[PDB]
Order: sequence, then structure tokens, then C-alpha cells
Amino acid sequence: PFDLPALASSLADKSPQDILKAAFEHFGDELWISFSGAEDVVLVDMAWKLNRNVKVFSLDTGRLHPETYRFIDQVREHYGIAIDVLSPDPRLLEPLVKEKGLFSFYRDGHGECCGIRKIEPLKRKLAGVRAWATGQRRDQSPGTRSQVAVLEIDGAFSTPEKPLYKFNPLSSMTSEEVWGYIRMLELPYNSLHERGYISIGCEPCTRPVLPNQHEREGRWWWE
Amino acid sequence: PFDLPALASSLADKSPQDILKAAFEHFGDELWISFSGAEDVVLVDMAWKLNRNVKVFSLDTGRLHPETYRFIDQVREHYGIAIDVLSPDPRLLEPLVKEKGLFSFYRDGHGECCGIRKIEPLKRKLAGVRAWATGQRRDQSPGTRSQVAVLEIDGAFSTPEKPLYKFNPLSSMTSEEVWGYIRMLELPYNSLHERGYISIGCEPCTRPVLPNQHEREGRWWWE
Amino acid sequence: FDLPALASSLADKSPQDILKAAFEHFGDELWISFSGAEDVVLVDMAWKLNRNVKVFSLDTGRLHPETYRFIDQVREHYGIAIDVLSPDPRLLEPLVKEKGLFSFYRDGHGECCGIRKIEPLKRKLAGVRAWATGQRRDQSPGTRSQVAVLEIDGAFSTPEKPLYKFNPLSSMTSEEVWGYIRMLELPYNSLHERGYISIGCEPCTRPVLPNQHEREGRWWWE
Amino acid sequence: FDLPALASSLADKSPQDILKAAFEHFGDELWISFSGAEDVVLVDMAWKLNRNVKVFSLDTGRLHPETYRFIDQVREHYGIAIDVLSPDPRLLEPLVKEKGLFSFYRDGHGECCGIRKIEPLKRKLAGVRAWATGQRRDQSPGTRSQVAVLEIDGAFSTPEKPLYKFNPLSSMTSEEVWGYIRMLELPYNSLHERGYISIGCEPCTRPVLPNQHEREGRWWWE
Ligand SMILES: Nc1ncnc2c1ncn2[C@@H]1O[C@H](COP(=O)(O)OS(=O)(=O)O)[C@@H](O)[C@H]1O
Ligand SMILES: Nc1ncnc2c1ncn2[C@@H]1O[C@H](COP(=O)(O)OS(=O)(=O)O)[C@@H](O)[C@H]1O
Ligand code: SF4
Ligand code: SF4
Ligand code: SF4
Ligand code: SF4
Repeated sequence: PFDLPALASSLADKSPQDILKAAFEHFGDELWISFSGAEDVVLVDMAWKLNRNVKVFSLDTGRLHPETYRFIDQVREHYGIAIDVLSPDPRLLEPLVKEKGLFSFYRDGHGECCGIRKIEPLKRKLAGVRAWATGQRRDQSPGTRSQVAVLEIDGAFSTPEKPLYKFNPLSSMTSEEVWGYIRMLELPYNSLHERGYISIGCEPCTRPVLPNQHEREGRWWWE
Repeated sequence: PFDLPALASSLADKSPQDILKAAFEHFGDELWISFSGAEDVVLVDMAWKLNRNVKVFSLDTGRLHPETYRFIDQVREHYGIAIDVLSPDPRLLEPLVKEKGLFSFYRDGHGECCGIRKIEPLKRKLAGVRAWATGQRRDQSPGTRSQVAVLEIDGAFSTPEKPLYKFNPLSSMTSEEVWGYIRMLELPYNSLHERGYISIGCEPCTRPVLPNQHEREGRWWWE
Repeated sequence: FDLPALASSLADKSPQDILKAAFEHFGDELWISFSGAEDVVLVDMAWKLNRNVKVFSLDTGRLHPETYRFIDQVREHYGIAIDVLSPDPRLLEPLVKEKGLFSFYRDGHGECCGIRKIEPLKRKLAGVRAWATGQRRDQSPGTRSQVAVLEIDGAFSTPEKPLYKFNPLSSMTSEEVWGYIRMLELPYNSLHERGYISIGCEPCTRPVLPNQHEREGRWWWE
Repeated sequence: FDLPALASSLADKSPQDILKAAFEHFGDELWISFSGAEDVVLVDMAWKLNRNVKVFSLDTGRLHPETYRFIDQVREHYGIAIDVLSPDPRLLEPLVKEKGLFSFYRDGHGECCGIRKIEPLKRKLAGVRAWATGQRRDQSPGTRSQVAVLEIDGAFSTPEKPLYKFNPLSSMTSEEVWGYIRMLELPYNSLHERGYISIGCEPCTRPVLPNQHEREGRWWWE
């Protein structure tokens, strides 16, 4: 049924689980959960607790850590969730590698490669979608402040014609809270977290951070 | 120009470099070199030394050791070869992972996954191809004897209509000789060779092997 | 000198100021204990106040190879002939004979540390007037006891013959320690890039998960 | 007993037959040297001939953590109270003081090894009638001196007071060693699964490439 963006104002401070219920209400089993094989496993845990038939997809860029592959499959055989593992389109990837190597992002910035292995296939998925949710968090951002809202129009894949709504349940959640959650209920997590990795991306563009170092500095550090 | 399969009887004992000259003679810049990011790097060195314009491709199953990606790119920047890195077809892969996970080969045998990530895209390549060479070696096989000939008709992708010739330069070259070669001319080699790896496949289906243990036992060991 | 006077004045002063106090009163006889971890900050600060700063490390013979490498790197870097002390085979041998090499897993680190660290420490400190350590209040979840920037070492000194102990970094925080490390581009243990915050011996230390307290990475089974 | 006679008779016999010989003449006074590597074969064989088999290991204090775990795993497995010996701080401390922790990189493993292995070895063997090692002709690229299955230990015994040394695996080859290991499912160092064939201290050992000789992974810089 119809609604207004004022809902996004209503769910501003509501707990993540409640924000999820909201989404599950309006969009039912049509809500897709974006799972990156990282601490966002919490979003998968909450979502799955509310809905045992929750739909979730992971963007396999073909360059994920072997640890991340093992984990995604783990969350799969743990919650009984046939995850949608999306791969890149060769006709897009192949030419890129061909003239630029398998590490162009080091000299051309991560933009291009991401766009082909991550962004493009994501766009393709969200097409036949009404709304989806990601575990993005306010605090996992440098500190430019809190830019993420719990509910908003997907300003990247949305069109006045075919609008796409996006939920960010873990927006107001802190890293410490995320880990308390995962540790408390003993959720499975990426092995990389026991090696100095807070923020997890693709193997070649992600590195561990030092004690007290912000998690974002473990991503595209050369940039 | 035309030739007879007696040539395959001729090159039998000749050195790999000769077999490559022979190959380059008949098929020229059209002869493709299959590069797996492993000790077959020797083939690349030999072919490239003869033909600085040598064409080469590698099948990126989307599940290679990060060590492998870094190597393939090294050979690329080391020799000055715009290698062709081939990726799997989403429309073929995605469905497999959806209902079986990312480690099905552990219980269903490796055949199916290899078929989609490795074999299929290999076929799509050898299409517009007259002949190609791989670094397959006799001794790199368990011991069911020497089954590889230096030259033969591709018994997997060749057809009476459109034939495909395949060379195996390193056929008669022993492991010791392959490494004596690489170490001698100081070629670059996969970092994994320093961690116990002799034979290198994808990350999930490859494990290092013990002292004296055969190099084939580090591949699909569960089968 | 005046223990109570100094213990008070120094209380809220900077680590550098505490070290200036220590060197001023004990000079080239103030020993700096270096465990091959974040306390490198202590070594650095002390080294800048006194190039000749005596320093020593307890080699329990079970440290992470990364720690052996780091300690030496510090040695070479600042040009400090660190005194790397080892266990007494006459004490360690019988312990390993009977209980093996990982007894501390079932008996608690008490015994082993007693023989590999403490006893060799006692011998060293025994012929010393004063020493310092990188112990920070910050390192324990602030329990019943806190670190004194200056104090009488109750553990290794007789009422009649006292030993003084300085903990300059007492009030410095983890974040401040690392900011210092990173800002001044100091050299640090490699383990710190693999999830290790606190750094003990290889068998009794483990990296910690994000946000997990650093002390939760030492003798975790206890 | 008859050294020359026995050295000859044993020459071509099996490793077990050589251990049987050693035990028969020295019983519970024959020490088996275990370094935490493939020599586990020697331990397994000797253990099966004599459960009470004395066994010792030289803890240079710089061994691989994996080696520490393995040595203890063997201990626990066969139920052997292995004698893990350590260096003499009165000798090591001053070496590390002056030269640091990696002097061997620039002076050659001589001096260090001399203090962390040899010196403590001598002491041990000083009150021993005979011992045995896992040394094999196979381990060195067949140089000027080979391994006698039995011999006088000229290195550690005075002409008047001799010491006898047995090398049961003298003639056993790497390939055979591992077949034995894998066949009887013996426990082995983890570093074997990481490219290590020969295994010494962490800083002086390194894995070898395929077909590269195992000795090339020890003191490679020399
Ligand atoms: N490759 C991916 N596959 C699935 N979900 C993803 C992927 N990347 C990001 N996400 C979503 O976005 C959040 C993590 O985003 P990031 O990985 O932090 O974005 S990134 O651009 O920096 O890589 C998670 O809460 C997750 O739901
Ligand atoms: N995925 C691949 N991409 C490119 N070349 C390959 C690939 N796999 C095998 N080859 C070629 O075949 C040889 C290695 O074959 P293998 O990897 O040993 O075959 S396999 O069946 O075990 O995977 C090398 O000399 C190499 O040229
Ligand atoms: S994170 Fe790096 S490897 Fe991954 S998609 Fe972006 S550019 Fe490519
Ligand atoms: S080696 Fe394993 S991971 Fe790679 S293609 Fe074959 S089945 Fe799949
Ligand atoms: S920390 Fe562990 S290994 Fe090190 S001295 Fe203490 S008990 Fe022994
Ligand atoms: S092998 Fe290296 S570290 Fe070990 S005793 Fe010898 S020189 Fe020292």
C-alpha cells in the first residue's frame, strides 16, 4: 500500500529490528538484503529472525578474500538461506583486465573496477526490485558526520519512473554495538576479523588497520 | 600451409623451444598460449622469447589464490604481454551457486564447477582459434604413465568440420627441469611455490603437499 | 630523594616530564623495561631525553618471532645496546621436563611466567636503583588497582633496601600511544598489523576482534 | 663393547636393527636427540623398541612456535618426558648484548649456534655413555664426510673417556622417511605442510622451492 517519506522520519531512531519490520511490512518477501560477507552479517541475522524466507544477495566481484567466500557460504548453510551470489559480466570485465591488468585500481583509483565487478551487476539486480536494505552504518564513515538515513529513495538506481526505496537498518548502530551483538548471540563472522580487519572489502583493495586506527583507512588507502 | 599428423611424431623428442618454433611456423601469431599462473610460466618465457608478440590467455575462475592474480599480472608487466584474462558466464555460474553454494565441488566432485568457471569459457575461446599450447607435463601426472604427446588434435574442442590442434611443449620436461629453468634464468614464479605448493589450481581446490608427496595430491584431494 | 613528594607532584604531569624527573634523580642508572610492544613509546621518549638510556627486555624464550625482530629493530634504530635477559635453565628445564611446554594452558601462566619472566627480572632489578615500564591504567579494564606514575616497587625491594618504579605512560591512553607512534612514525611490532594490541609470548597471546578489550587477548583461557 | 666390530656389522642393517643394537649395549642410558623435525621417525622407532627411551631436545630459545607445539605433541603422544634444554644466560646474554639478536646474519651461525645449541649439548652429553641422532647421508648434498651408523663422538668425548654416537637413519632417505611418517600416520611438524623440509631455528630456516635441495633452506645467506 501507499505511504509517504515521512515514514523515514518516523523510523529515524527506531531500533534496526523495528526498521526491518517496517520494510518487511510494506514490501514483504520482496525486500532484498544486501550481504557483503562482513559485520553486516548482523543485518542478515535480524532480517532472517523476522523473516525465515528473507531474500538476500551478495556481490561476488571475483576478487573476494578466500575467507569471505567461506563466510558467505557459512551464513548460507547456517541460516538455511540460498543466497544470490552475483558475478560480473565478462563482456565488461574482460576488456578492462585486457588493457589494464588485474590491479588497475592502484593507479586509476577504485572507481572503474568497482563499477564493473560491483556496481554494474548491482544495478542489474535492483532493477527487478522495489526496495532493498544494506547494513551501512553512520560511524563506519570517516567522520564527515552522519550522512545515512534509515529510509530513503535510492538516489543512485532510482528513477521518477521506477522508484527504488532503500533501508539502512544499522545506520544508527555503532561498531562496538555491532560486535557486541554478533559476539553475544554467537553469530558466525568473517575469519578476517580475527586478523586485524574491521572493514572488509575485496582482497586487493582491503588491508587491516592498526590499534585505534579508523576502519575506513583499511579501504582504498592509496587513494 | 597444410601438414600431416606425422609432424607430431617428428617433434616428439625435440626440445620444447623447437616445438614452439614448429608451432609458430605453421600457426604464427595465431597460436595461443594457455597460462595458468603456475610453473607453466616456463612456457610463456619460451614462447615469448621466440615471439615477442605471442598471444596468451588465462582462465580466471573467479576463485584463484590472490597469489595467483598478483603473479599473472606480474608476468603481464614483466614480459609486456597484454594477457587475456577470461571470466565465467554469470548466466551459467549464478544459478549453480544459488542452489549449491560456493563449495559444491567438495561433495559433488569438481567436474561441475570446473565445467562452468573453467571449461566452458575455455571452449568459447578456442572457438576462433586454429591451435593452442599448454604447459601440461608428463611427470606432472600421478603415474598412469606418459599420456601427453607434444602435438595432437584437441580431443575435446576439435570437430571434423572445424579442427583444433594443440601443442604440449613441456610434455617431456620434468619438474626438476622446469624449476632448474625458472630458477636459472631467474623468471618470476607464483609466491605459493615458497609455501609448499607445486601444482596450483583454484584456491578452494588446491592445497600444498608434503615432502616427497606427489604434486597431483594437492589437487581435489577429497576425490 | 623524596618519594611521597615526587609521587604527588608528578601524578598529573606528562610522561616526558615524569621521565625528566626520573633521569634527573637517577641518571644513567634508571633502567627502562621494554617488552617489544607499544611501550616502544616509552623507549622513544626516554631515548630522546637521554641517548644513553639503559634498556632491557625479558626474553622468555617464547616470544613471537615478530617480537624478536621488533626488539632488534628498536635496538638498531635508536642505537641502543638493549640487554636481552633469559631464563635460568636450572629453573626452566625441570619445569618443562615434568609439565612439558604448554603447562600454562592447564595450570595458568603463574608458574611459567614465574620462571621465565619474574625470576630473571628479580635478578636484574636486584642491582638497580630505579626502573620504568610502559604500564598504563588503560591496559586493564580499570580494576581494583591503578598505575602510579611513581611508587616503591613492593615486588622486588626489601623495606630496608627500596627500589623505585616509574610508570610514565601511566595516564597515556591506547589511542594516544598509537597517535604518538603513527605521528612520529615510530617503529612497531608487526603483530600490531594482524589484530594484536596487547603483546605477550606467542603461546599466551592472541589477536582480539574489533572492539574487544585488549586484555582479553592474554591468557584468555584463565 | 667392540666399537670397530659393531660399526662394521651394523653398517648395512636397518635403522631398527641399529637401534636394537644400541639399546642392547646401553639400555636405559642411550639418549635420543630430537630436533622437532623429520627425526620424529627416530623417536617413533626407538620408542617402539623401548618405551622408556630417554629423549632430549635443544631449545635454542629461537625455535619455530610450530616446533614448540610439535615437540610437545610428540611428548604427549608417545608419553615421553622429553628433556627440553635451554641456553646458559651467562653466555647468551653477553652475546645478544653486544651483537644483538641476529648476529648470525652477519657473522655466520657459528657463534650463536655455539652458545644456544653446542654449549648446552656438550653439557648434556658430558654425562652420557651414548646417544643417537636422525642425521642422514641424504640430508647433505653428499659432501666430503658421510654419516656412520655408529661412531666415536670425537666432538664431545676425550680420548680417554669416549662417547658413542648412533645415526640409525644414516642410510634412510627423505622419501622413505616420509613414507614411514605417512604410512604409520606419525605426527609431524606443521612447517612440513608449508614448504619446509629441513627445520632449524625460525630465523635461520626457510622453506625451499620445488626440487630445490633441502639444505638450501638453512643459513642460505652463508
Ligand atoms: N559486494 C557486496 N555484496 C553485497 N552487499 C554489499 C557489497 N558491498 C557492499 N554491500 C552492502 O553495503 C554495506 C557495506 O558497504 P561497503 O562494503 O562498506 O561499501 S564499500 O563501497 O565501502 O565497499 C553492507 O551493509 C552491505 O549490505
Ligand atoms: N585456468 C587456466 N587458465 C589458463 N591456462 C590453464 C588453466 N588451467 C590449466 N591451464 C594450462 O594447463 C596447464 C596446467 O594444467 P592444470 O591446471 O594442471 O590442469 S588441471 O586440470 O589441473 O586444472 C598449464 O601448463 C597451463 O598452460
Ligand atoms: S574493491 Fe578493488 S577489487 Fe574490488 S571491485 Fe572495487 S576496484 Fe575492484
Ligand atoms: S578448481 Fe575447484 S574452484 Fe576452481 S573451477 Fe574447478 S571446482 Fe571450481
Ligand atoms: S606468557 Fe605464557 S609462555 Fe610466556 S612466560 Fe608466561 S606462561 Fe610462559
Ligand atoms: S640456528 Fe640461527 S638462531 Fe638457531 S642457534 Fe643457530 S645461529 Fe642461533
